[PDB]
Amino acid sequence: APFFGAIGCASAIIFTSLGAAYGTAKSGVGICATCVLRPDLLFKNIVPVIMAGIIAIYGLVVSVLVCYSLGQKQALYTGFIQLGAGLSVGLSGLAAGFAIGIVGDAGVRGSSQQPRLFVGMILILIFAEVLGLYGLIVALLLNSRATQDV
Amino acid sequence: APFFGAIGCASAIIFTSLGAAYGTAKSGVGICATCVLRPDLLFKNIVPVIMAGIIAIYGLVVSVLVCYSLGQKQALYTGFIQLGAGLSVGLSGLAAGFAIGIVGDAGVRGSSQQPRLFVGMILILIFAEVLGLYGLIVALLLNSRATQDV
Amino acid sequence: MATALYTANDFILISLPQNAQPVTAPGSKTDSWFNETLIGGRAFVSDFKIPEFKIGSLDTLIVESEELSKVDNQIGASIGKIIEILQGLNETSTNAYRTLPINNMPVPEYLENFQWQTRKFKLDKSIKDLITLISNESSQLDADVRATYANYNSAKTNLAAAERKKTGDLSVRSLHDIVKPEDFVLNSEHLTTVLVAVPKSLKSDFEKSYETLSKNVVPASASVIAEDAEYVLFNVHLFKKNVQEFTTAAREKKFIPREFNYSEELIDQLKKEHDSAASLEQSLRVQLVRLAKTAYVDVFINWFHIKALRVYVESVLRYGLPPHFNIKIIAVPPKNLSKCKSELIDAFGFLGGNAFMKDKKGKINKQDTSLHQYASLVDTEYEPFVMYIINL
Repeated sequence: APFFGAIGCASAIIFTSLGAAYGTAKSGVGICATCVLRPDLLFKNIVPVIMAGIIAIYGLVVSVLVCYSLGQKQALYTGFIQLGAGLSVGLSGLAAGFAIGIVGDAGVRGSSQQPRLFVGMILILIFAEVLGLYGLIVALLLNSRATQDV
Repeated sequence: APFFGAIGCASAIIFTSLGAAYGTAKSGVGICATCVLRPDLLFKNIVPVIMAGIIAIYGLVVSVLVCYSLGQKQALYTGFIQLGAGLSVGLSGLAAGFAIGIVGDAGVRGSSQQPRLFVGMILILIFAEVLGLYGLIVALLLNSRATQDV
Repeated sequence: MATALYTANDFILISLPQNAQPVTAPGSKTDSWFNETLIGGRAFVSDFKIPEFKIGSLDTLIVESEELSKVDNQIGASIGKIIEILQGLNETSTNAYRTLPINNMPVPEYLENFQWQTRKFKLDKSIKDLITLISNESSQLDADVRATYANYNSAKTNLAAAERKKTGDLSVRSLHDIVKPEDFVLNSEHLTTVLVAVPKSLKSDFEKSYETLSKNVVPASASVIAEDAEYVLFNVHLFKKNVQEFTTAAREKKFIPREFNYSEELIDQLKKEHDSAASLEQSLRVQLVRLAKTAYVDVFINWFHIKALRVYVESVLRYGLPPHFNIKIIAVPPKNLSKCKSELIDAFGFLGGNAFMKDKKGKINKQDTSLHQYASLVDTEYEPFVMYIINL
């Protein structure tokens, strides 16, 4: 099947955009709910939505990098590693955004009462990008290990 | 090309129209519910629907661009990148609209008593179009890599 | 913005000595810094300084400052209650009574000419007697308008039940709206009057079966009395002994019976109470309006004199030497109190000290939070110099 490798290029940005959208919605819900109780730390509590929304750049850059090397026809060899790397990057970005949404909402609600928990919520929230970075690195290595395009 | 080549054109506008409709309904519900207590946030509530309409306009432009490159016959490789880019743009627009509507309703509901989170809700709403821009760029590259059908 | 009142003219009262300098513009006087250093140049400066009022020792000033702050809070609550009653009376707009002229003079021209002038206070009298008499006169003037508003509300509540009982719906109706003798009994020894409410569908069945439903009943008594849009109200004349059997038999027919008896004094008193309730509500409304305005003017003058005394007491207690300080009232427009409070706090905050100032600008007046209160009576924050906010 020629041109079958587009599902791996679209699924990474789709899963990363859905996980970043769900994480930005879950962080914005807890930020908007926690902003009524204490509006002094609104700028400190707004970091989890912007940090969760940056997870889509890995799948978008991976889909743009895979789209930049794709022509009009492809063999069956690229359409097995491409869908696996794109599905792994999409699942890693969706899981990282899904954990970053509840971690951002619980970190904003816990950081709303006490201001000392912002360093712990930022430290625990900063570790969620390791799955998307590892999936983007595995998708970059699997995409770089492909050939026979055309 | 066997079949199912026209689904990628409506798959983007379906999810983008559903996401923009749910975000516009969720923004208008909190705007109409918050307009009774305070009439100051009435004009500020139009930014979520007006900013939400650009995601449906981008999916409509991508659906028109994918519809103009279809004709009456599909290529062998067009029916995978077309449905992948359409499903990615539709899921990105639906996730952006669904993530934008709850944050707009929560921000509009919380900003009724004392407007302090309006810059935060406008900041998150201004930065929530990155998923639609990334999905529109990935759909533009995938649509650009699938031309010359036949 | 919902951190202050944006439907009236706001004023900021500041007091400083003759040796202070601003921190926002060096090499300038406080008089030129008040008008020229203001945000946007729209701040109107007025004269508000006052002379000494026979202030005693420093130990009595701390006890007098709490009574002046409590009297200023009570006069501010009474002025807001009188203005809230006048705005709630439906006689003025939301901006009236807070930006309009008082005694034919405007608020900036009257505030600029406020040189400690009163008709019951002098410069040689004590501040405790005028501070107590101003709070007593403001409390009595607020209590008179509150009692007049309560009497007008009770007169309107009685006039609503009298107007609803006079005519309209058949759920609560009394036969007192007709003085004709054909609808009741006149010069009878055993006959009574009873009203029966029937629907529009069973109106012919209630009139056809009303004579045969209860024995010993007057025929042809059923006529058209009153009905709004859903029922017909008819009158029934019969004996007093068969009234319970006619009402119990009429209740089984799906009809709505109304208990009543023949009496002209009940309709005369029912018409007299509704006849007098409108005049009592009108006289209580007019006297409540005139007493509300006349108490509101003296409440505003007593609140201005209490704020002028508290500003001189806080300025004299805070600065010390010299005894005469330059105090003025700055008229700021709405939505610009945060820039004037931040510029005046950053400019005059270094006069009180280096540890009393704070970097918090604005206030929070939300329903789920009462923090960031700009004042010297809370533990969340304090003011770095002599400055008070007035929200009319």
